[PDB]
Amino acid sequence: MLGLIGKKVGMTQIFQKNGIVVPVTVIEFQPNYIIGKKTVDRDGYSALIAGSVDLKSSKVSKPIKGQYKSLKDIEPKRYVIELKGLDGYDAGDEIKVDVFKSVKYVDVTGTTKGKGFQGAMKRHNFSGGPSSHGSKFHRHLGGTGQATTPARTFKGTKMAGRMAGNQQTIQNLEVVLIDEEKRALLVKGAVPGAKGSFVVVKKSKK
Amino acid sequence: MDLIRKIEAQNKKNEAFVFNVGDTVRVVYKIIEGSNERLQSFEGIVISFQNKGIGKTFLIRKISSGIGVEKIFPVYSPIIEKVEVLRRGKVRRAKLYYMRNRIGKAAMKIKERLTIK
Amino acid sequence: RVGSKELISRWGGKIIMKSKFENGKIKHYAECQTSKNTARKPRDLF
Amino acid sequence: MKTKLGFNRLSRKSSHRRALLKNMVISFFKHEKISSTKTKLFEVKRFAERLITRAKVDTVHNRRELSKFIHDKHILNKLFTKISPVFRQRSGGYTRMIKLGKRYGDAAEMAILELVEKPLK
Amino acid sequence: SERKPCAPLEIAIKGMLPKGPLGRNLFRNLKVFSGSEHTLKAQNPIKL
Amino acid sequence: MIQMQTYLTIADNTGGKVAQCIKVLGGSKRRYAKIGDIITIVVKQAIPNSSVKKGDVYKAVIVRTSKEVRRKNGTYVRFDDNACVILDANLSPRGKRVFGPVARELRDANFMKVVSLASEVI
Amino acid sequence: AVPKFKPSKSRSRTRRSINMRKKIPQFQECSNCGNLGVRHRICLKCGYYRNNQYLEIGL
RNA sequence: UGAAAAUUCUAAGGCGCGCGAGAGAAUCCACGUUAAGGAACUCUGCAAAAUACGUACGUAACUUCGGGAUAAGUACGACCU
RNA sequence: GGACGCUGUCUCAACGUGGAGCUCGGUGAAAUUGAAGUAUCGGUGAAGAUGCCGAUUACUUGUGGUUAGACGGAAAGACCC
RNA sequence: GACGGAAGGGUUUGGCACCUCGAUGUCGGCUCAUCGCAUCCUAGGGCUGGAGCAGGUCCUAAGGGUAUGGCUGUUCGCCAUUUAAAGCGGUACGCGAGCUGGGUUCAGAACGUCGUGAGACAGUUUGGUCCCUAUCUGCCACAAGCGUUGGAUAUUUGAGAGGAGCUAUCUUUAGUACGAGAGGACCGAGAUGGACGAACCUCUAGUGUGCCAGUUAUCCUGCCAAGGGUAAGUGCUGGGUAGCUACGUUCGGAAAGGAUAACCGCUGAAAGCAUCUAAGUGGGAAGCCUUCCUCAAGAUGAGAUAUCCUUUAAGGGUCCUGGAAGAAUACCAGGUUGAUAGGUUAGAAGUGUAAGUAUAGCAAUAUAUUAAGCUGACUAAUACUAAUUACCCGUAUCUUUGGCCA
Ligand SMILES: [Zn+2]
Repeated sequence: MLGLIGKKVGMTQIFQKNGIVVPVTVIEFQPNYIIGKKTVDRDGYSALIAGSVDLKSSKVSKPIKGQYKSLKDIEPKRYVIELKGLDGYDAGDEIKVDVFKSVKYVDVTGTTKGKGFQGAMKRHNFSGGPSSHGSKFHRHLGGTGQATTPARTFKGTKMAGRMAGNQQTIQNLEVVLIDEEKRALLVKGAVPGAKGSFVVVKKSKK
Repeated sequence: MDLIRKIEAQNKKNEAFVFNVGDTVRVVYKIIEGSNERLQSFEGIVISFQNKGIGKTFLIRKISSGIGVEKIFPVYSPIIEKVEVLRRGKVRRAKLYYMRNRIGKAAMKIKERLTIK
Repeated sequence: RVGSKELISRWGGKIIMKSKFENGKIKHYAECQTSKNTARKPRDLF
Repeated sequence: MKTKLGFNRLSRKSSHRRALLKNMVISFFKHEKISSTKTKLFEVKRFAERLITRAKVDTVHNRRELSKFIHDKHILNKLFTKISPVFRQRSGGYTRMIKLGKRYGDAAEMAILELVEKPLK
Repeated sequence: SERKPCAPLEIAIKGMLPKGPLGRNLFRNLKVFSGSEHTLKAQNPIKL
Repeated sequence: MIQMQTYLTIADNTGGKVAQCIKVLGGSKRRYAKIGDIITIVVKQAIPNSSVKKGDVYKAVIVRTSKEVRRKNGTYVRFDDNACVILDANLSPRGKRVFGPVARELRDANFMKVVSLASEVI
Repeated sequence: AVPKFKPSKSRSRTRRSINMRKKIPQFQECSNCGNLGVRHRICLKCGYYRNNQYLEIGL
């Protein structure tokens, strides 16, 4: 599956030729290199290891350094991922942004924004109690279980706790524009993560 | 520098017209109906400017058959054919929302600037 | 009426769609005469 | 989640925070060197460096602005005459806050704030 | 059986073994292979 | 954003002057109607001795809303009062003339005859 | 909202030992006097810090 | 200031509530603000919101002729000359 | 009970402010308390199981939340006899 | 399907008085659900006195959905608009150490009836405190210690687990099949919505007690001018970046494959026939398992692998400056070899024309100076200031066997 490690620059909008506005998210692609390969007869499966923006030479541990010993003029890469079942490339290669030039839809994977310790009403769209008529119940859970049967709280009951921070992959984002000179992709819609967080863009499954 | 702003500059293609809040303007723009376009017009007072960058918009208010109407136009939109400034006025706010409360003749008028001789 | 959209491919072909058969398994499936590309649902051909 | 970055709120409502900042800046300019809680001193220097850079150039209008914050006339004159003319060149960072340890009793984080270059005498 | 070829026999033996720490240890003492070959050639296992 | 209990100006010459929305059609929990939707109204005030009496229930189409709704080209149109037009059984305007302007989403919602009888389309 | 049975001394001991646990502050000997001072803090014994006087230590 | 001991500010005078300091998660409690709709919530216009003064205009049914009544409703209030 | 006006009462909630809550330092309780290296489900049973049978699940130990249970604590049931 | 017969369900009204009176808080409502299928709708069928359409009856099937208001404390019921459809039950007639007190079930008062009366009445009306800081178990989350057999740093296969499974309208096929006509398709596609879920701030919209302008009252800056505090927890108004939020934007609910329920078969018996089944061999659904998304080797069954280190090395932690992370945490970024933060410069921007001076007017005030002044939660630079010439943890034990090398 064709994929790339990009950085979510932000959002903007563009004007189609006839006047229709399209709200887009912009992704900037630092150069991506193929660092190694995984093979079915040696690792158990076939995948390509892909890496991106470099690290500072004072903060590269020697295991990471030795990972790149045999590669020529490829500094250590901070973001490393795997592309399963891909061919057409080998160690030392380098993937342009134009691999999406023939693609209509993409999928983007990133780390969603963190919202801290969040309550039930925000986390699960719980309604609350009334704010008047004598109510002493505003944004609490309400009841949680049943009385004596089962005499416990079922596993998976939704309560308060941390919100957000998980990975998530959003599907079928239309591809609006590709700009090779500035290494940018413009997709239509929202992309998980805060500004400057790093996403992975894959060719759409459908 | 910013890649967002560079993409915006690459996509402007349609420079902003010159006019200020409080002027009375007529905007002429394109409208599609299925497959056909027509030219439509809108006279009124500009009563706000707006957001940063290419998302900049402006608001025009007018009184039609006794009913108030407001329209929001994106400044850099390609559908905007022309903007022409019939009367140029002098205000002191940056947003003229109080005109929504003004009633009658006062509901539509702004004292103009008179350029010194 | 917003005019009845002519059921067209993205490659300029009509999508006539038909019914393959194979091994008890009856299949309705999409077809373009311009490009001969076979899929099932004309979603995939706009 | 936290919005309103740019403050520490100093654990007090807005008016009392503003009064706190004004008084501590006044004292800092008067004494050239003060000791206090690290958070309070941090905000104090954020505002003191701003005042110094505004007072780099001495004019009537600038003085009348600086009076809106410095209500001690003596120290306003001192700031415009004795302090800035030694930071006329420095591009920034006129002050220096250095930690001092946890204070006995309530274990606050004490620190010392002072000027990098002492003014004219 | 299709998803885990060794599962039926492992489950049955687990059921028939005693219960508790020693039963779990005994189940640790068992290796099940789907095919006709095993990797413990170093122990010269006695055939039965 | 017309919901239940909203008051509306009847913008045609049937006789009614104020209507009240009592249902938003086409949807189970549907809560808001926009320009070009059909609602069920009761008449709260009418011109005396007209063909429309106070307290009758009809279907009406929304022609002006006071909350702006996005269009494809980015423009928003926000009127100054909420107004509707009564319809007969065929989902066609019962009246013969329409007062004031209407919004052009009626074009897309296929109310061409309301659009034509309007004075200005914005 | 009240304890149902008195907890065992094991549980009480465990909780108490885990909670009432204070961590040592880091140290770094002063460049001037050789005292062990808290890292990143002015020396409390001589007043210097990175070879700069800041205090005037009294009695 | 005002009709006033109202409201607010302030002089003299008396005080800065006898655990504090960092961070501000959820949540509890007391408040501020709001698009469109305006009692559809709810046992109940509960609670809030809103009305409020001064000077003028204008005030029904009913009535024991006293009232109802500040009925309702409407206008004005800065500064300078 | 109804009408007018007005509104976050409601569709529908969000944001902000202040006192708690959170961390650290000092001071420092209460009711309750046979203990406890106290898991769940299906059954049985003074007839609603943390303690039994069978079976299943589970590295050890905390902190911040929420009360489903321990027929919770408080009041030798006020109702019945 | 008359008159009868045989059973289940344990929900209605009861029987019984077995648990409970040193207290098992009783009816509705709000919030939050979960489970059963005897299935309201969507799905797959059989038969009709099923022409089509619309049904009726019956079988399989619980994945999802199953409405808002007027009246009543009301469950229930009725009524008005809807929707493809507005299901039936269990769970202390779910849920008060979650909320509500309308009703029931205290002491007030009045009415109806009975009693000589005191009073009584599942007769009526009105008023009439809802306590408790969570010890354990359970659950929602984050860490500490430890193991995974040399010790660490990264990339991942995957058991297992969770989320996700909704539906209409309209235009074509087709006014064709069918039908006297009216009326009107099966099947298979396309486009537009509703409910619901997630991400996000480009637009729309709210907040914006940072900031700016206008303005009341009083005090202060000696005073004029120009400013500042106080009118709880913004004096009151008019705007507002960043962040946050939906009232916003975008996307998702597929398709396909394997085994199958009801149903329909093919080839053929037992039983020369017949028969879907007995040997075989098949089709077949919102159902099951893969597939989509998230978590996942504490899965002790503790995986695979690429590189570094070999008596304290590799590497990790503490400290400090901070974030896109956040309750303390942890992760992540950075630590003079550095733009991490602050300061400063500049910009995207808010306020919308400052102070001073000058002109005109008796003055109020206006104009010029002036897209001014001021504020710049963001962005891009800049070592000016602060992250120090730094302190603690941390590697093939041993036995047996096989293979290679000698
Ligand atoms: Zn020293």
